[PDB]
Amino acid sequence: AVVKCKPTSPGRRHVVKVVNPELHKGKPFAPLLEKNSKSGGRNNNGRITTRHIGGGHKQAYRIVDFKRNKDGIPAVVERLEYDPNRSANIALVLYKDGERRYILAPKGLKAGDQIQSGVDAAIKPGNTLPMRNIPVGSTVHNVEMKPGKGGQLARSAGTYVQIVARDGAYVTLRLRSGEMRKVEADCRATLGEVGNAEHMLRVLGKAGAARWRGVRPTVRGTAMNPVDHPHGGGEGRNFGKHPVTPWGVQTKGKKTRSNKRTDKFIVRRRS
Amino acid sequence: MRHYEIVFMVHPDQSEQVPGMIERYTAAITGAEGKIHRLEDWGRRQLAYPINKLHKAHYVLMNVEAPQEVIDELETTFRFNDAVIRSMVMRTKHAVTEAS
Amino acid sequence: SLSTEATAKIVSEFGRDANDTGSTEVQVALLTAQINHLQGHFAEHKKDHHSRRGLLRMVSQRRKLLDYLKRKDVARYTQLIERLGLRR
Amino acid sequence: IKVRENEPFDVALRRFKRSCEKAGVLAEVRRREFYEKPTTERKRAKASAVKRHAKKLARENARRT
Amino acid sequence: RKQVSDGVAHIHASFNNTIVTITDRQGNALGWATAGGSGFRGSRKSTPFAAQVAAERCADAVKEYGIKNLEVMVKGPGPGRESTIRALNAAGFRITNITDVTPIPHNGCRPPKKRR
Amino acid sequence: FCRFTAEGVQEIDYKDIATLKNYITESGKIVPSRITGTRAKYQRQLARAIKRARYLSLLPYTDRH
RNA sequence: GCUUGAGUCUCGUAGAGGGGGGUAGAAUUCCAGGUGUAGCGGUGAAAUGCGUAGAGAUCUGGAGGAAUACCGGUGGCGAAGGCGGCCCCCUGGACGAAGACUGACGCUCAGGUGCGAAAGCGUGGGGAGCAAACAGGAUUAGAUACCCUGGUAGUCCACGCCGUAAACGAUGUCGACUUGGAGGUUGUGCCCUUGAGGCGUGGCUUCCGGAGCUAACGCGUUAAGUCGACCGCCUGGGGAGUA
RNA sequence: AGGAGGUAAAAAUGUUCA
Repeated sequence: AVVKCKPTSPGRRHVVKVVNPELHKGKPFAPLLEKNSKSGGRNNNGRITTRHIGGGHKQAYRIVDFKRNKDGIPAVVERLEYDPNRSANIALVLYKDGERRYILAPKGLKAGDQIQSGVDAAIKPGNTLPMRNIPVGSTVHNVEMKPGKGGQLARSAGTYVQIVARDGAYVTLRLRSGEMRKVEADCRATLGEVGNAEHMLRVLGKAGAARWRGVRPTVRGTAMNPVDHPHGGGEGRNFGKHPVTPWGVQTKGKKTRSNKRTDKFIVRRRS
Repeated sequence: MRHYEIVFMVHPDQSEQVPGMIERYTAAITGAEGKIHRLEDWGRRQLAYPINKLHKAHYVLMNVEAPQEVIDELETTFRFNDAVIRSMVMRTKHAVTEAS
Repeated sequence: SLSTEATAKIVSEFGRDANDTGSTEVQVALLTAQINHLQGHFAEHKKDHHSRRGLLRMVSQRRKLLDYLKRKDVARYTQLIERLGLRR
Repeated sequence: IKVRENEPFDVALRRFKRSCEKAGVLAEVRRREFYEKPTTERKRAKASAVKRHAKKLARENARRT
Repeated sequence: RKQVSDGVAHIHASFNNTIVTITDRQGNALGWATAGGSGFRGSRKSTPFAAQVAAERCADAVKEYGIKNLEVMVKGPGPGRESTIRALNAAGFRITNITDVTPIPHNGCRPPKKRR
Repeated sequence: FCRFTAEGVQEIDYKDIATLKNYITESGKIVPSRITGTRAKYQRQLARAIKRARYLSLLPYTDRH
């Protein structure tokens, strides 16, 4: 739910917290954890390739199972955990044979709900099965793009894809962006939308709130000098140029889609 | 318990496999104390208009008397089965055992 | 909704016999059973204003009957209220 | 809707057209939504109709025709 | 050429025009003629007489296909609709059956409010 | 001018398309009670049945298939 | 204490009463392809616009959103606002039937609380059609209007807000009594279903009218008639339902 | 007797008093 804080301090005045009074409060499951050192947007050469990235709170990576290999084995949701690396909540699931795994948390999911995967599985939020056994018009998420790849599309909080056609060996999916793309029907998918759909209603309120998410100050081009940004210059706020990136490429309306090998899979482009 | 008169048209091709469906459903129903009334199979008659193409569908009437938790699984099986086409259920009004 | 068998208990529970159902104690007990039953219908849905008017109608009907019972014989009233868990 | 007669017609005689819809409702969804005027022309429709039959049972004055 | 035998005449008679289109049984168009194509511009365009010449100019221009008999499926209110089927029958074509396919919705969309 | 089950008590059935087709015009439209002389009560049961029969495609939504 | 006030229980009846989740067909727009060819569209006329990059028309398939033809009627239900394709689930109220039961718990009700068309507002979606604003084309003395081509918010969905309408039978609520006629709609009892019924007994409702009432118009057993109970409100027009 | 289809672009103003 959303709770607008009381303005007892500037910075706490505009904060809107998305609280979930049912997430596990204790420490996460140790076996399914591994360190995750930050980069600061720097690569092999040590140069800052992507800007506005750095600082932030330390966060441990939780090995979330997207592949969903366990078939013919029923599992029960143990508890709902918090995942700092993701936008959505993750659910700690316990299998019938004693194996615990973290999976993305679908919408209607409480601790105690039973789910399973495989071609055998039924139609219920949380079940994973190949898209050729799913009824046309269904709402799925965490969709694989290649058989056994893992699950690329619709895995952010409150997102989902929709099957619009199943012509032959190819399932036509309408992505969240409003783009229809063909995917082989043997790729697995999980039924339902992704949880923590209130994520969008969250308002940070403080400049520091963005700092611990790992974001850094974004300086505008107009504020810089000609040698720093194609915009720059100006003795008293002058623009007169054409909106470009810091590298001269025209932004604000110029397409950069150039794959050509994946153009075969795209039916209707995003608009 | 309430009375229902569940009807469902089924694919012509799977018409040769329709008896398997009729007894499979009643198994789950009577397993849940669902006493039945009719089983008026009308056969594969001509349709009025094209229903997702392929005219002359196969009609099957059931007229079941079971509680609500029994039929709800049944409707979900109808949604997720490309054999059955356009199925509908109705209220009681004292289930009958006639009228062909 | 409280069908015939559900109400069959309450009339024989608060009345002198299965025939006497018009008694004030029997009525208030009946309305209370209906109200608590309807809390689930209004737990969710939250927008059924037309039926809520029906609910609030029997809520006041209970209050009108409770005040009558208190003014007529406070003894039975003091027995009734703790038996149903009400009266703030 | 589909008049044929098959062999000895030589003419239209499609009376069904003036008898079903093909003019009334088509020249009704032609324009104007109203959303409420139907109701006032609903009541005015029989207001005129009931006053015609009231005087149909009261036309016996004399009129000397 | 291809020489077709049977066809169907589509008569789209609306309030302003009465575009006539003769197609084959499968739906593929062969030839067509309009009231506004044979001159008749303005007020005379929305006239049953203009529908007459629309049928005449569509009676020919399909000679290379040689249609013996055809059906008529009229559409829309229009001022023609019945005067155009007359000129098409008196032209020399065998009318088997006449049908009406006026597209009336079941309260699909909100029609205009125009015309005050 | 003619009546129905008002005297010969019985219920309308959506399955009985033998008699249901007698109450609708061949163009797939329900005929008004002012012409069939049907009792208002049964007309409602009739209409509910016609709509149910159309869903089960035992009756045409329109004759133009 | 009693029962004609009021309420409860048993069995049924009709119903766009309300909330939630699915579903169907016609139609409009759009998208792709085939056939095919100079117009199409629009109007009082015309132009903008669309079209030889091949539209419109026509045929097949697909994608969507909204509204539910016929039924449908001065019909029904709801406190009012208002509510209609179909289906299921949760659920309110009214009415009739023959009895039992409680025993004045009743009526009204300042303040208070709730619900409350449309437009409008906030957050997130959706967006076919329609369409403020806006644009162009016309008309015109002028036309930032009427008309035409387009078109954003909006209209639709979820959750909150606003609390206003000629929110109108312009008629406050409850109860009692006071000649009739013609219909609709929804139960039931009795007699022979002796044949599309007949005579009564209730609910609701439409129209016409007597006494009476009213300034008149008209209302007229759902009264604006004859009385009683309570509440709200008015005190010349404008200023002003404004400061 | 019972229901439908069709029938007007544009035309501003008139001193106060009797």
